[PDB]
Amino acid sequence: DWKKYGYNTRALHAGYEPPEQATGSRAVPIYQTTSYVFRDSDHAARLFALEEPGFIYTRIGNPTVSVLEERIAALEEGVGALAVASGQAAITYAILNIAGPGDEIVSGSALYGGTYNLFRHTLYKKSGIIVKFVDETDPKNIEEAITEKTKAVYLETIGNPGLTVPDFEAIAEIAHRHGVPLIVDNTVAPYIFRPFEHGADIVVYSATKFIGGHGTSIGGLIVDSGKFDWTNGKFPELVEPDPSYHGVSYVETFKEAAYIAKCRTQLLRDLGSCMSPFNAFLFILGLETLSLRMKKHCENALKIVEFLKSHPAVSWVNYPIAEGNKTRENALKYLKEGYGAIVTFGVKGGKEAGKKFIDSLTLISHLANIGDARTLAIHPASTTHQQLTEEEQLKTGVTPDMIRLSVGIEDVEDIIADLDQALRKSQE
Amino acid sequence: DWKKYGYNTRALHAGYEPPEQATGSRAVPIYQTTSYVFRDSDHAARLFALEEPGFIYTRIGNPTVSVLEERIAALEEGVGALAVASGQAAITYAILNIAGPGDEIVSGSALYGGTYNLFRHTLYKKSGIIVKFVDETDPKNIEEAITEKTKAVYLETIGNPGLTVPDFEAIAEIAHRHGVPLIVDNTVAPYIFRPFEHGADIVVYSATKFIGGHGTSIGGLIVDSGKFDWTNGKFPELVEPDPSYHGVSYVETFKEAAYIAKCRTQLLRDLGSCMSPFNAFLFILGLETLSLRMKKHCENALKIVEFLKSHPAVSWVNYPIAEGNKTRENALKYLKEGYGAIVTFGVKGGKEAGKKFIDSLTLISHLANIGDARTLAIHPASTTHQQLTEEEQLKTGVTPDMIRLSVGIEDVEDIIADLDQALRKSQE
Amino acid sequence: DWKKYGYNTRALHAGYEPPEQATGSRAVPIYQTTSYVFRDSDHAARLFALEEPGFIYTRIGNPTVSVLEERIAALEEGVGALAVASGQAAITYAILNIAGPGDEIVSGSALYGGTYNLFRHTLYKKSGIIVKFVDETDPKNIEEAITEKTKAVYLETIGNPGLTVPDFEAIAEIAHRHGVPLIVDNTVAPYIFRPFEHGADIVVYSATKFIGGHGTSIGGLIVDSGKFDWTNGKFPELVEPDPSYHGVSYVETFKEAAYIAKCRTQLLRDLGSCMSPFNAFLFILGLETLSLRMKKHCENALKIVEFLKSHPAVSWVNYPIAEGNKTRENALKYLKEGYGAIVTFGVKGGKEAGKKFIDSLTLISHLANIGDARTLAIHPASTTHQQLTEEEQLKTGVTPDMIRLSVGIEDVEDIIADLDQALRKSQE
Amino acid sequence: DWKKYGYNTRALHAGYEPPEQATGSRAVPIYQTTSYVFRDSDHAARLFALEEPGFIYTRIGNPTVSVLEERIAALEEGVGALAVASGQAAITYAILNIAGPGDEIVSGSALYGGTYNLFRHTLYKKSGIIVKFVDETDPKNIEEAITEKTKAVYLETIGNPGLTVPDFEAIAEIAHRHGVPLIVDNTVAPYIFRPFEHGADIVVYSATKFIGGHGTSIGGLIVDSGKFDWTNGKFPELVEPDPSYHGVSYVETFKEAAYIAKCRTQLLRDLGSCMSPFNAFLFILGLETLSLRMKKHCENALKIVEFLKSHPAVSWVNYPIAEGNKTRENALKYLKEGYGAIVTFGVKGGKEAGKKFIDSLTLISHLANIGDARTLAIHPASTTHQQLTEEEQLKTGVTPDMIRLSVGIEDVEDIIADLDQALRKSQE
Ligand SMILES: C=C/C(=N\Cc1c(COP(=O)(O)O)cnc(C)c1O)C(=O)O
Ligand SMILES: C=C/C(=N\Cc1c(COP(=O)(O)O)cnc(C)c1O)C(=O)O
Ligand SMILES: C=C/C(=N\Cc1c(COP(=O)(O)O)cnc(C)c1O)C(=O)O
Ligand SMILES: Cc1ncc(COP(=O)(O)O)c(C=O)c1O
Ligand SMILES: [Mg+2]
Ligand code: NA
Repeated sequence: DWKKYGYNTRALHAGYEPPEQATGSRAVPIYQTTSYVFRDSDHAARLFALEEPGFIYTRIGNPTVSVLEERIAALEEGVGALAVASGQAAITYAILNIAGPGDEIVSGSALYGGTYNLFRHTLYKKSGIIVKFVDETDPKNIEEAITEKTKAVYLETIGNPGLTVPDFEAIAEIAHRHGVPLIVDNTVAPYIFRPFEHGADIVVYSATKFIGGHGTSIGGLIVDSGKFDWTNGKFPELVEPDPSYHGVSYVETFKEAAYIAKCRTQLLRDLGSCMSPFNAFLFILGLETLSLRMKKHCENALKIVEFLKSHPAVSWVNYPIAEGNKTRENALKYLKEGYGAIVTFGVKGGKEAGKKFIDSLTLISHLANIGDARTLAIHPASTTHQQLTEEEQLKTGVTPDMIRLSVGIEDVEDIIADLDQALRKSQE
Repeated sequence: DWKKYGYNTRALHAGYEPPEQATGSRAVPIYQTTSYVFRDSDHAARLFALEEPGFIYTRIGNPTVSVLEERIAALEEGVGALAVASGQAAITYAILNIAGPGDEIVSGSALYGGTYNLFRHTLYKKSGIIVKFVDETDPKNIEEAITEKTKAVYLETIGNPGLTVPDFEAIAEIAHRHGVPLIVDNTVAPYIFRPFEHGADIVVYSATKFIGGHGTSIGGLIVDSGKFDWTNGKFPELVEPDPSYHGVSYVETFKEAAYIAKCRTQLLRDLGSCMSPFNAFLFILGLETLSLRMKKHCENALKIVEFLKSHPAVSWVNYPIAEGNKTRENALKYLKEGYGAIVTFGVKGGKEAGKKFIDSLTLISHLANIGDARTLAIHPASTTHQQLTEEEQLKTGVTPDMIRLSVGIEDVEDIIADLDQALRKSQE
Repeated sequence: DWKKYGYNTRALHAGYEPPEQATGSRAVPIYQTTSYVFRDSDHAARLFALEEPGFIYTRIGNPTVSVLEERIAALEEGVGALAVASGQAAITYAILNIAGPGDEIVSGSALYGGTYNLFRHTLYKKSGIIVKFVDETDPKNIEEAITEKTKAVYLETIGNPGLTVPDFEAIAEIAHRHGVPLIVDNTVAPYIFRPFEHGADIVVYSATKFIGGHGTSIGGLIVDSGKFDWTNGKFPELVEPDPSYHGVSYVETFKEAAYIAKCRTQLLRDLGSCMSPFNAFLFILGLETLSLRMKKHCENALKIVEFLKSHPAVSWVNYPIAEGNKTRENALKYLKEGYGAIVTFGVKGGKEAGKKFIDSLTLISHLANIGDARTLAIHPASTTHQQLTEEEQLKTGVTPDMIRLSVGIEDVEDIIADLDQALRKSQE
Repeated sequence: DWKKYGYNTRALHAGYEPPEQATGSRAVPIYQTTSYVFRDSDHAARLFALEEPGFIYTRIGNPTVSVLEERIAALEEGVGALAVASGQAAITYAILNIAGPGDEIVSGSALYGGTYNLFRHTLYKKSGIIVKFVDETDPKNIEEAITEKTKAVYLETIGNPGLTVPDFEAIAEIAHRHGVPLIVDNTVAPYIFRPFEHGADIVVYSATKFIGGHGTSIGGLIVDSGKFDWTNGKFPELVEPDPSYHGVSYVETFKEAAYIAKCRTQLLRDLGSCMSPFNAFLFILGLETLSLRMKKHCENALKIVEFLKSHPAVSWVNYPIAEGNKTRENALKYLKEGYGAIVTFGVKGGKEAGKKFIDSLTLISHLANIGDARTLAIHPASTTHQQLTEEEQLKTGVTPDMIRLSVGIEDVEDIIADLDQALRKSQE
């Protein structure tokens, strides 16, 4: 449960030791409730005033959700975590907790298409936040984009689907020198990469993906390392008395957990992007097998890459350590326990033959998701990144002929068998 | 399912006739999935490009949630509905869909404390929206607050816990004359009041409360009447080509459902406050008995009021048709099928004896919720409205001595008995 | 929770007051767990030895399931209840708990088709129990069938679908004088009839039906009145030391609850017909509206009967108080709060026109169930009672032309409207 | 999905390819319904008469449960499977399908205590079946116990907790030569052992254990290999016309699936030990990681065995391949992919020091279960096998000082640490 225990021990125990005291239930109960009876009038007031911890209302906190949050925090070795309705909500909250109208964010370009559209369109239109996209393959572009309005630097661990890996430590040094935190979306690399150990201050997850692992539940997570000093004047909301809580100071009351505390008391309570206790239950079950699944995902993915490189129908193949990958060196440096499950390739004939490939699949699933146990395929340019212009797609690494694979944990020969027949048919 | 069928028939059938065609399941299945397999590449492209309706990803839409959405729409006689993670998210989305940084909102003052804090602080700090609180008990106050930056007028059906009822028709005329829609929070009066029949253009619900009815699940709903013309120049996002969808015009493509459509394609997709399919399943079950429960709720409330008015320990009692209610006339006009389940009262001895009353309850539950099947009690000044200053509390109708009851559907004799013993103990 | 509180108060509170002590969750949590951590080695031993109550293993007992059991017991005013996988399982356990190879059961003939087949075939072939079916419309037939091997007398409250009602008190007098308990399947009449107030010793329910009320979940319940003396020598398994529990005597240890206690420690533990915690959660929600739904069911049923009596397409109509019903007097005597939701009728043209009626329904659902909120229809001779010979069907009240309705809680005008169009098509 | 695909591919796809056709949901929906709308009167009649397959009623079959059933059958390469409420119910149904009053079963003695109690007491008292327990470590004991009343031979793969492994092939030869099937309880060895490849005809599982893998859900499975000829005269119920289905012959109508078909149409339909769709949903998720979890379970168990053998506090250690194990040879021959997760040992000081060991655990959970992801410990003599006499306990391999471990998938260092500290305290 603590930092002394192994990763798999934590994934099975952290946040729920001892078990619930009334009945001793070994599994995390599904507290499908909105409300909780208070001990007395004074207890209720202390709870609402942030003077005592406890459960008040499922929008703000819930015992099932708390187990997931505390377990994620222990696995990331952070000071606390917060679960929200979706990955999008986690990214939105992570930004909104330290940024507002007029503020800026410096973001990498290897982004999931929904993150780009949020940064490029929705956050500007609705929150007045101005995101400056840069080529994070060169840390200098991060440095040169930072202004006095920048509030954070944002990166994806392995670009979806660019498959580029930024130089985390070099970029973190730059962000901290300018007094801003580094935010890392570790959606595609839980367990196999520890962002906090390489300069990241905040980590967000799409729990929907590898953390859940079974494609059953939408969810998002925010994890606070507690390592960042919020008192440099650039984040007064975390320092100054909060009028909505009659003067509470997050840095004073919550100390290293100031950031993740305000995500709950401010953003979750008012904006209301809360996770269902049922979804949290399913995410907890997913965590219990994460390390086993990631190892298989990455073992199979490497074999898929080798198969695609030698197939006559395949124009090109990309993977974080591919010979042609611009950031191959970073991947070798930072990814010591697998290079991810996402594999991209192009089929001879361009976009048109790719569609024949997708339409010929008999086992691989054509759908919008990643990090399911099943192997998945999709054409990002018309789907996950459809919202972006042709040039914006190129900036994220999406080409008109790109096929995106999420290599699952089937027996790899059956994955390869389905790929081969579909590729041969694609050349007809 | 259609407008020809009764309320209860619709509450049992609308949105799910015929049953799911693969197996014929009479109950609404729980589609606890993230993703859906596409027929082919062209099908996937048409879905993502908004050219054909269908299911893409549970963050954006889901078959279980769709049944809830369509059934609520049928019960409200709207053109469409959208389910979100919570009542707060529904309110946030309802505003953000037609308002942004610099824009203004005219809002009533009888607000749930979380709505007030959202309007007063969070929407300002995070979205730059300026909410103008007014005394909605006199329609003139609405008119005089509207400027050329106003995007909507916002009201609660029966103030939580002010118990004031605004003049819906009069305010709707004012909002429409200035070319802005009326948004009505009908959380506390589903079935028993139809805002669309009295000038409202958008309705939001905390489904958490009476719609669910059993205190199991957090949820929110947005209902679009389809009656409002968005083309007067004040809502360009609904008319002009959307850059994020390569030129789609919401009024052109979706006609009467433009508003609720952008709620989904923009706000739900990017901000990510999605509802769980499991929660929607439970809300659907609640709707099937809603009319029966509301009738019982309101019948018990009338008797509880009579009992409290005659008790020696009770300083005052409020209810929408109480003689002393400032908006008694509006309540008599608009509330023809029950005056709600919420009852407020003061105990001799002020705040101190009130706290003893709460602490002496043995059957009524001391918790934060309304619209549960069980009878509930709380002290709003220190709980639901703690975030507000003393003067803001008075503006919402919360007094330091106020006890709020949510009268449940127990046998009324047992409710009265628990009140009586606790009221007598409060005088010791 | 106690006998002092009203039925609806109990339906909202009994078995879960106070709420679960660890978190105070107002809703009954879903303890989807198999196992429970024991305090110590000695605690575990005392639990397994039946020396102390507690939770051991979900096959045997579960906190969510316990609330349902304790709540059902409070509504029936019994000493205890047991939840099982299905109504069939409840009936199977009720019999096997006091009968074995060579023993006899005296049963009425107005039986659900699955109960008849269990009694006539499966319990004989698999347990050696010999069921003696009699015409329970005359209590004398019960008396004359009892032998020294008889272990119980079994009845349905309102025959499904014979719609006959036995003389409960007269039959109870007969059974008790012969030293055997009366078992009553109250599936179709919860709340509206209390068998314990009219001589019944044990009650079973298909929780699937009206108790759930929404057609989501299969479940069964066994309720023990505690009124029957098991020491007359005809039930030594309930008196003698149990070798499997090292000498425990159920009457000595469990006193009035000896019968329901062995159902759990013996039949549930070894035969394993356990209910899921999730299902119990849903039945608990159903109980909270049971009285409201049953009243509506019965109000609508009376109106449907009158409509069918006047329709030109209808050959005949039956209801417990119909002029031609053999047990109209029993129905008038015992059913003081509604006569049930089941209605049977025949259409001119016999069996062939009946099929045309069923196939012409557009709102009433053609499926196998009763006591759903929706109105249902089926042809028992080919479905629920298909397993029975022609003569056995007649003994249960099923005729070749019989259509069975389960009148739901839609607005009655929509039910009648759908009936009318479908009956007219049946005559074409 | 078919026999050509690997085990893990089948574990991810079999039974749900293609996805449900109405919405294409990639995850298996939770069909939490009781009933299904029929196409027409003739369709309903054909279903109930067993003339066409389809869904009728969740007690008998359900689309979510069917996916679990078909996936288990595909993993076992059997002709079909049936899901029931519990492992106990699976064992009960497997026996009752081919046995009745007066019949005999030849069973091994290395049994779970609940199976022993079912065989020794409940099946005798309630079904008149006479189980003859033998020492299955010598196949001759099976041969010499068979009479003309024998209907099956029953074995556990790895005795719980005897840890003995029978000679499956030798016993299967004896059973088949005498014209009776071999039934194998493979609860503790899914994936790692394939009973059908070694003479077994029927396999039963407690899905509760490793198949679920997370201690969330009670469930049982019956798997039919389809290999056994039921027409040798010893099983007339599977050949002769069935009176309850108006002459249907299971061998004639269902061919290789005769046995598993009658389990459903007779035993499940009438005795009613049905599984919840929600539980089945969770079992499907568990299967997706089964091969991963089983490998880790067995790797850790081998290391735990090594650690216990060298600890000064440990009197003895048992494991399927332990030097002192009577069936070490059988274990080496049949178990080529892991020797299970269950490990037993005794502590110096006998029963008294063992209790101190159990009471000193801080990470390993003291509860009644096996095959959870967490490491578990219990004292079988006072818990799982308490119902057995001292002599019966020894015959199953349970000694007064035996501690049973279910080694989970934590990091093995943390498991050893908790064992070590607890063993040291046991010597004080
Ligand atoms: C404890 C919550 C209470 N009320 C919540 C509420 C909300 C928020 O909805 P949720 O986010 O909680 O789902 C929106 N609108 C109205 C009118 C409300 O009363 C209450 O009992 O005072
Ligand atoms: C679909 C089955 C029907 N009825 C079931 C039933 C049962 C069995 O209970 P379950 O196992 O199905 O839960 C027991 N007793 C009575 C009175 C019943 O009507 C029906 O629609 O006619
Ligand atoms: C407490 C239960 C335990 N075991 C149960 C079990 C069963 C019964 O299955 P269920 O009814 O519990 O699902 C059948 N077969 C075997 C081999 C078993 O080990 C245990 O902890 O040893
Ligand atoms: C890398 C990454 N970040 C964020 C998201 C958004 O996740 P969610 O679907 O849970 O909102 C996704 C979804 O594709 C993703 O892949
Ligand atoms: Mg700078
Ligand atoms: Na003792």
